[PDB]
Amino acid sequence: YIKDENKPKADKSNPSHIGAQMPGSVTEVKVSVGETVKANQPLLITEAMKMETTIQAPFDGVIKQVTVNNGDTIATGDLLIEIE
Amino acid sequence: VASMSGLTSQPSANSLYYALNGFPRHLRTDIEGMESLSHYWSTVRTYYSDFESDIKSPNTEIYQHEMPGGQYSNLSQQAKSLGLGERFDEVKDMYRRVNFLFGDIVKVAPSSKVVGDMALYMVQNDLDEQSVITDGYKLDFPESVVSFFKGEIGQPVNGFNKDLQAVILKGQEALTARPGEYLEPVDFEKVR
Ligand SMILES: *C(=O)CCCC[C@@H]1SC[C@@H]2NC(=O)N[C@@H]21
Repeated sequence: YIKDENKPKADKSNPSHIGAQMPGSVTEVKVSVGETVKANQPLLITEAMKMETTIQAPFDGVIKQVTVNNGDTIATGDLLIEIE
Repeated sequence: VASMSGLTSQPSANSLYYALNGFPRHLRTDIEGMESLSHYWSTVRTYYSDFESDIKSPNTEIYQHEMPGGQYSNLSQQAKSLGLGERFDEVKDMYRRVNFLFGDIVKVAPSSKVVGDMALYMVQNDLDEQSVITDGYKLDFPESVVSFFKGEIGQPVNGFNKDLQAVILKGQEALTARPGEYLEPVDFEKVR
């Protein structure tokens, strides 16, 4: 046997990450790198074909990172925001 | 017309015409003319093959999942786009479940599109009915499905379960009246 020489995931079990739930394109990013966020707060607007999931806030804290810019393509189970 | 009839569409006019031969009432139209149309649309349809649904046969299981015949090919393209081509039998199954989850509602546009979106979403994430019964999991539900529990599409006869609805919208909640009598008129002049 010889070898012929020719995007980050997320977690859906323990820690409070935000994984993509419908695969599509990112339309708007509202939350920056260092910014305070409260309950239910919209963070990320992503769009499919006839679908629109505006991502809310499950907890109440400070943003660690943003994993998508403007117009970036996402799959199901992809890291977007990680939160404590 | 014959070649644009059947399955998820409506009955053939050409077929119905002959079906009434002998019976008291006849169909008022042109036989030979519809035949002529059928042959034309038979060829024209050939242009649109890429959009043909995955039904080639009558399905009696539609009596189970009550999916609108207009939504069908539209929703197939939606599942195809969302990485759910091949997995469309499971989308039909969930559609049935999404209905009894909402207290047995009427499924047409856009209420069909809500069940339609709730079905596509829950399959995508391997969710089920008890995934939100004692759970009530925050999940980032699609536009249409939260919109429906706000009442943006009206009120269903049996309503929604008080506790069911709640955990789907925590925060700015439900509105009671027909949307029109608070939603203020659009200024068409500023649009011009
Ligand atoms: C995409 O822009 C075309 C519209 C596809 C949705 C249509 S609207 C009427 C049918 N009912 C439904 O739930 N979806 C179908």
